[PDB]
Amino acid sequence: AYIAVPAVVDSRSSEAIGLLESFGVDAGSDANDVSYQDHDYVVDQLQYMLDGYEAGDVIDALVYRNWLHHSVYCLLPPKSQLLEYWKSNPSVIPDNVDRRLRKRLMLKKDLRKDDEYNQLARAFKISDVYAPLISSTTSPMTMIQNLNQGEIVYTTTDRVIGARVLLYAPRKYYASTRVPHSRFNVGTFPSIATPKCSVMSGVDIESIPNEFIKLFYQRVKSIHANILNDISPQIVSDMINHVDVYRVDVVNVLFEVVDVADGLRSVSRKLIMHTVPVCILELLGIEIADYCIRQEDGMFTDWFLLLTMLSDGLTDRRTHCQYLINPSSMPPDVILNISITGFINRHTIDVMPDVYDFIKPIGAVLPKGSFKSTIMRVLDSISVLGVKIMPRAHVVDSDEVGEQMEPTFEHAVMEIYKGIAGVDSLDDLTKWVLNSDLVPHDDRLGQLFQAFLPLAKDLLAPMARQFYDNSMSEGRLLTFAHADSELLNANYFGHLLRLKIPYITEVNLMIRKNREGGELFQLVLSYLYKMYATSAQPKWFGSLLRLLICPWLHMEKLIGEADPASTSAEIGWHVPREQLDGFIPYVSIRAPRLVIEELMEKNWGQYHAQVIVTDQLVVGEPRRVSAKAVIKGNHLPVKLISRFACFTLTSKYEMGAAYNARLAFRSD
Amino acid sequence: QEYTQSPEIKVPIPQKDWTGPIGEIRILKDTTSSIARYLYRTWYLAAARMAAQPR
Amino acid sequence: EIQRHITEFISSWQNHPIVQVSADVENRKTAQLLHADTPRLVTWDAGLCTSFKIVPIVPAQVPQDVLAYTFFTSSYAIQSPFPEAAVSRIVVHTRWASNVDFDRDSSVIMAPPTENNIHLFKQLLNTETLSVRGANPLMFRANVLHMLLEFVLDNLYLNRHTGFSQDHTPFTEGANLRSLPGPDAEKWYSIMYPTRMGTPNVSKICNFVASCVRNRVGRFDRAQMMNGAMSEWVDVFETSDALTVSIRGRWMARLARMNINPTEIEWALTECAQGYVTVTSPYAPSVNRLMPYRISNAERQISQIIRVMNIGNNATVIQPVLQDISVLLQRISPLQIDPTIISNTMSTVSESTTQTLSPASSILGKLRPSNSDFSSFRVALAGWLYNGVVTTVIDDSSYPKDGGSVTSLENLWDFFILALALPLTTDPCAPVKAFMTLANMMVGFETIPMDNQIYTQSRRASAFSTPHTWPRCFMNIQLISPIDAPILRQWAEIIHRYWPNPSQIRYGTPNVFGSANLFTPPEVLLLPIDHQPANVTTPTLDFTNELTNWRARVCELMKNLVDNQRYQPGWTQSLVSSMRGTLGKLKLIKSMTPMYLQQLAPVELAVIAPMLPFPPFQVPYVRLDRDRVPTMVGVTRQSRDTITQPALSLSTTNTTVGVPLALDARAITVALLSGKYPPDLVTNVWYADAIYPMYADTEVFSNLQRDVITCEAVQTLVTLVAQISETQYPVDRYLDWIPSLRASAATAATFAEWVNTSMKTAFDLSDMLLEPLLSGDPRMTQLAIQYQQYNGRTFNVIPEMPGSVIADCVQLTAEVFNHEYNLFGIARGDIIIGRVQSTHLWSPLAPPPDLVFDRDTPGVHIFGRDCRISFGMNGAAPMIRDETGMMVPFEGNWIFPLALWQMNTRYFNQQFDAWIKTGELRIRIEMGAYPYMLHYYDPRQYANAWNLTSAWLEEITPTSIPSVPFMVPISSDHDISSAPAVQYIISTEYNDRSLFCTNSSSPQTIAGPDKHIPVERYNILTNPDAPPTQIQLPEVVDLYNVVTRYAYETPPITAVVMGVP
Amino acid sequence: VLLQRISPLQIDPTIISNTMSTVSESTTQTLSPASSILGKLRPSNSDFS
Amino acid sequence: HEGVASSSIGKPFMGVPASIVNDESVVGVRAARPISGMQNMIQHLSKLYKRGFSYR
Amino acid sequence: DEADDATKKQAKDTEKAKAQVTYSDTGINNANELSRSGNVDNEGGSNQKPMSTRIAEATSAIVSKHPA
Repeated sequence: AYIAVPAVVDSRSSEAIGLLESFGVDAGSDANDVSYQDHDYVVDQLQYMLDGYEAGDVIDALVYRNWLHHSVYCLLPPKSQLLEYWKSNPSVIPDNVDRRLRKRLMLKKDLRKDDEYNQLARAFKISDVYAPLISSTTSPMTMIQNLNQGEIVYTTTDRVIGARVLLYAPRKYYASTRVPHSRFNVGTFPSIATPKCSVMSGVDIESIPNEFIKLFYQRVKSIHANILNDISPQIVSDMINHVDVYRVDVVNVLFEVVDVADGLRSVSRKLIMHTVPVCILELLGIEIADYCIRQEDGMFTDWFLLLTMLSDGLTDRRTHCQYLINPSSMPPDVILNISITGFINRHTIDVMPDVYDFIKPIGAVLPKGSFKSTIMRVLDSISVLGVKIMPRAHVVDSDEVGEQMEPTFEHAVMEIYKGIAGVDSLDDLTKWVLNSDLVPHDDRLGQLFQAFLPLAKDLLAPMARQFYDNSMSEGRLLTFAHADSELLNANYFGHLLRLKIPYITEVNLMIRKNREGGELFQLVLSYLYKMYATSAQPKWFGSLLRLLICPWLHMEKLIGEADPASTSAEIGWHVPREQLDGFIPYVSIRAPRLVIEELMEKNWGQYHAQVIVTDQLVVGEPRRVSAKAVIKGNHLPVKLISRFACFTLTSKYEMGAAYNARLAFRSD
Repeated sequence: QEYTQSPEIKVPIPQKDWTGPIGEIRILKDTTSSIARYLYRTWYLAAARMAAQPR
Repeated sequence: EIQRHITEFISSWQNHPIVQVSADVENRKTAQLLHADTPRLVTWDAGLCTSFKIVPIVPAQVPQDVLAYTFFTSSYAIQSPFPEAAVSRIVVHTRWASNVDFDRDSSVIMAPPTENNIHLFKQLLNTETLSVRGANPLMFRANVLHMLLEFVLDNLYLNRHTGFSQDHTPFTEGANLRSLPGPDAEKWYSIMYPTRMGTPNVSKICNFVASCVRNRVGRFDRAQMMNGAMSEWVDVFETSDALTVSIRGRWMARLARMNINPTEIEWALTECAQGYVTVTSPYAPSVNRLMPYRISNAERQISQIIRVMNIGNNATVIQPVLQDISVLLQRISPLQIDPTIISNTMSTVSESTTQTLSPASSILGKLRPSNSDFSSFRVALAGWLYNGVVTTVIDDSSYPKDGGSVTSLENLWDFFILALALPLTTDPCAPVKAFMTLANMMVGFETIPMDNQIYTQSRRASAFSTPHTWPRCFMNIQLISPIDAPILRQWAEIIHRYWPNPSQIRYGTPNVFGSANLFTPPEVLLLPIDHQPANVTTPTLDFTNELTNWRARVCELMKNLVDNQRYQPGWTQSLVSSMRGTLGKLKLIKSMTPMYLQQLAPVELAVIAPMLPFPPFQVPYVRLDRDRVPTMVGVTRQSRDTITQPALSLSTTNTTVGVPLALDARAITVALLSGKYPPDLVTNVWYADAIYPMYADTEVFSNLQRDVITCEAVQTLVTLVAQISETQYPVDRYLDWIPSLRASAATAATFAEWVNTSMKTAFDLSDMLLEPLLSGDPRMTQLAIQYQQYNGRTFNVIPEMPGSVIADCVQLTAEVFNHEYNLFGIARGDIIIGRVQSTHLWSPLAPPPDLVFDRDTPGVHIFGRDCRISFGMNGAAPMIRDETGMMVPFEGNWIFPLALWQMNTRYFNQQFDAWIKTGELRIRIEMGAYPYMLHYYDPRQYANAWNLTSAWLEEITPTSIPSVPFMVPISSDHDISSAPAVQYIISTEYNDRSLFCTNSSSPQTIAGPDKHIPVERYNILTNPDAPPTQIQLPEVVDLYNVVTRYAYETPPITAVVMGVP
Repeated sequence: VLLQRISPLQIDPTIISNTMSTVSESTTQTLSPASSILGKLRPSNSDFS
Repeated sequence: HEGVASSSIGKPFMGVPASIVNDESVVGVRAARPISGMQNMIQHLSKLYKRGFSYR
Repeated sequence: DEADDATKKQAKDTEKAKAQVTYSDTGINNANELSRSGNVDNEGGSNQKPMSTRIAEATSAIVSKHPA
């Protein structure tokens, strides 16, 4: 039997990962009948052959391939180097060539001037000696039938697909550079070749991570959709019957919105919720029964909030559109009770984003009405292995750059009404800009934005430059702010993560009390930030919290029982001499024993900086004093930490003049 | 000094005039009141007539 | 207060549109041409085939004093086919029991009627209403129609045959049970076969099972063909809704009509291959196969009309298609360019070096081969397939920028190049461009009568491109004179007599593939040039073709033109001698290209044309006749004003399609002058090598299954839109009794968008269905196409619309809904609001006929539009005005339309509610159709309904109403002591069809509504002489019949039709 | 302003845009008539004073 | 990225293969659409244009 | 695949990698080859569940316990 999954499979590591269990297939006996087939080389040959041909020819060739019938290529030297390989060691010559040319290959004479060997070599062609001989320009449909029929196939080019490629001659002759199957074979790239070939249902084409497997499966569903064999995970389970971090199992829940407000059951809305991690659902004990997501004052129950912030946005089931819930308790619609029905897919994603390359600060961009103080209070109370994940002591609020100025920016843009001709009061301005529907007019926003842009370009940007430079000097921090061009106009070093909450912000604006000015002014100001920013498609907020929280749970499952001394580590700057030993924390690491004993001998002595220590010790208990460190050369890459260890992202610099220190590793 | 300069756009493209993402590209809408639709038209027709060349 | 603006902001946030196309389409239009998403036709169902489930509502009083607990089968854990309860009702849930191979992302799921279900009746259009429990009464009909469409699109599967087993229990006489796959398959067998249980008690269930007939259990037929293989189809006696049995049977009949065998596939592929590629098929008793590919010609024609209407006046969506055919013909065609024919020529003739002019280097500076000519020549050759939509012309840069001059050899060579390159374009004005090029060359030498003074002789020849602009001297050859013009007279005669003639090749096959041409006869290709098949397969040079004759005549004119001294006295004998030398040698140059275009390239185009995503669309190649040049071609998609016939609407309601292409002349003429064969080739081996990798795809076989669903969707669209708006098609109307909106074009377009979204989310097609019709009004849509020649005569094609099984099943589901409306959550008639206080236990979903009054009841005041209210003074009673203009007090029996109360609710509440509660005022509110809820009460105790009734009367709004709350009692086993109950809302008709059984685990029902097991449903159980296949479909649903199952397999084509040579 | 607030008829340029699809081209030396008329009309959400 | 879509639909540019990214360009539908070579180059270049430039 | 395994045993028998005596890759198309299979039971159905499990579920669909 043949089954096709949406993952890169190998014969080696895919069983140690537990890949079918990671899709949800229950094969718990481990009767080792599911033999694997490595597909690294066919994915790489797919990568190489999408250079040369059309993807239509490529995929429609690759589909009709019996993966059970073993075959292998053997590519050749070029036509005027193959005779040179036949000249030395004349014993390795097939019996097909010519008795007139064999006698002329096998002799000892140098054949410098060729009077008839020239003719015998020019009239020679490879096509009458080696029978397949695919070509260089073969229209690669026929490659697959050539490999299905035979088992050794001769070729003269590199861009082939389907099997491994063995060399005919030794390596100095070129100018271009069996398997155990036990009847339940699984591995990607489906086949229409034989009955008993199956394709795994479950995960959508929309949510496949490799994008070449996703391109392939999009084509194999856009044609051939009637003749496939889609089977569920449970049908696969019935047919059967260096631990990595940053790879979570992930599902989507299928809840709905219900009221019991009159003592009667009544279903109102229909929702789905994408990419929630499995470990958090195992933590919270989430099951099918009726849940309530409000507690005692209208605020969400601090686990539903973590669930919604942890994943991406919602989606309606009837309209297939994006959905944003009402945070306010005032209904055109509210959600008081829900009921969770089922889980739909079980793929895996890389939690680590592509943009994260070096150890540098993180700049998050949110709109105004995001749940800032509440999400900070929730992430404050997490401490996995003795270390706090995201402390409050080095996270930067959005208005912290605005409150340090002496005309105190919000108070400065309260005074915008005097420049406008006919408003001459703040309450009259907030009445005039709006419609009395709270969607504003575009022309009032245009006039106020022309009045607002010199306040945000001149009187904000150099103060922001000084502030973010000071915050980069005193450690590696995480800066919440608004309107991402606030991070683009002011030259901000570090990562940039445009984010978006899954809730409606603009009603969240006017619920809060004792904020700055009237709430209508806060909402107008929020609209001005939103008009100010960009046109870039941001993200959802879920990726950053998945990165913050979900890798530490796998490390808690892994090394929750070993010793802190031999499974903890610490890295930072180190100055040799002693005057009135010096060490500043830079990053802390939790890892098992073998990973740290691999970490010790890496070349941590490449990077250097300038280290400045002042003498203002602070409220913390051990004898450590605040300091400053400014990196000079290159930045620390994350591969030089690991893929396997789990480190803290952001921290402070706490231990006078400059010192010119170099960083090193320390552990027990 | 010279790299800290940055343009100020008094009439930006309004946020309703962009569609959703295709990968990481949003499309400017046809029913757009902004002036950028002429730039969009010119660079569209230029890209199509460039890619249609056998050169 | 400011606190009320939050609701306005969130309402404006809820009012965003659901489906709107604001961005642009052409990137998807060209992808829709080249590669269409095939639909998901075959889907298997291994469960059981029903959609009506039986839910208990209130639990039975199983420990009771009057009867010991040892009577009931509850105490012994006996699994019952029907849920034991005090009151059981039947509700409708699609696929509650079916194990699905691939779901449709589609359901009709309803709660029991004690719970609310108003969201399913406010989900479609009611974006306006504020309350969560309100739905607009004027929009029930669109909700019900989309619900019926959703029900049908749920139940479009194929019943799969899975795995019998014989029992060893003596319940049945050795019957053959069916096993169905699942994690917990043990609880199903009680639900499946209700007649398997023994009969211990005098419960209603056991009375029914003892009344049943024994032998109708499980398997009773099978079709075995091969020893040791699966049976093909069986017939089983299992519980199954006859409605969804009929729907899946008609879907199976549709696919069985599409079924083909591989022998016809072999014959079709051989006839398309023209013998160049063989395929094989087995000759043995097969097991069975289901390959839905064959359709009729009407579906191909309708899909082709919709696709041509898709590609309109755009020229960048048709460009990748012609580029695709060029790159595809690149590998098929044997000839490549010979790089050195041109330079190996012109060394036979030479000149003196003393001259400064050189015709040979004029050639090699004029034409540049460069292999970029070659793809443009292949595009020009591919453009012959599509002349109705693309007219390939010559670019203006190929013209001599001045109109030319005969005294310049440069412009002489320009005239030669254009006179060679013009016959291969599909432009109908190529001969008049060829004539006017010479007439622009000869200005001042010879003058001709033109038409007017605008389009003169010295005007550039490019500008004509139209049969109105042809000069009259080219029509009437008498007008030009031999003394006045001897050159242009004979060049006119050369064009009139020696221009190439059209021909044909007969590609394709109409057996398996439907014929997809429109104005040409079925399966024919039209070509601008002649074709004669080759006699030999080792080709060699001959001169007996047509284009070398044309080249000879053009070169003979240029001989006569350069020969006379008065046209060019500037040349001495040497330069003119070299000129006519290279002229005559160029007349007798050798090339494989013109004889190739005669002999082999039409065979190639006939081979290519089946394996093609956009099949050919042609208008006739008129040679030189002015009265038959096609001036336009147009499609329609809407009837015009009031008229119905498409033959009358098509004359003025068409959209003209068509673009020019503007190729160049250098490319065509260099590929025409230089072309070689391989030095050793044989054509059967060469084409048999080159065509064999092409015939290993099923893209066109997926394309035919794509072309099914387009015609299916457009017929379903017109059938559904005709229910809410008056159209021209003779539709059948079943749902007039449900209220509906006075609908407009925006409402019809919105409803069509919802139907389109449902038709995509079922079948999983992701791109572009039914949108080329949505841009206009869909209330008068039609489909036709026509073209028109110069003389005013039109030719049209109006393809007939074929049958449509989804439209048939939706009409049948509405026919069933007319009687079984109570199961989908609807009551008919209207309600009567009035105080009733007694101890009687009758149900207000089936009232006694004493309380109900009609319009014909004497002394009943009917109120309408003519309604005002005047108060009372000094003890006088407040009065309201009759429709007939009479004052009445607040007494008696009244009749309201719903809209009167709905438009004047709050002023009527305050005046009327105190009189309904105590005084003798009974109001009948007419609304036709309404959803409902149910509240049960114990008849032992006091019960009042004024809270529910006054809540409903408060919640009636001008936009929406909530579900009507009824209050029926609970049927009891033993005798009970009565208690007074006060009711306010009763119905007007019988509505207890949703009820199933009262006290089903009990001997009898004394107090309350009584109903046994409905024996009119289970006719096959309760009637001994009734045949097994008998459905009482328009009246009842029967909940049980014989259903057939299938065990067909769906293999690919290339695993059956191999074709290994 | 009062006519605009009474009037049920809202003005929506998607009726022109979905019909025409502005960037169609033909005879690529200059513009197409569809692109010409949409560059001349500018169907867009603005005032209709 | 929109203008190059038609006449180069599947064929790749020099070195850069074809790919696929999902789209939400119509508010009702969400799908994965195949991407040509030059479109893919615009996809990779847009990340760099959005991020801004750092200077050593 | 029985013809593939027979051809593989034929190639293994007498000192080869390719076999002169093959059972697949015949020039004759026979797409209707029906060998016996464990997918089918005896009586015209599938063998997704085994027959003993089917009979056990069939007789466990009706049991009857003691009263309380």
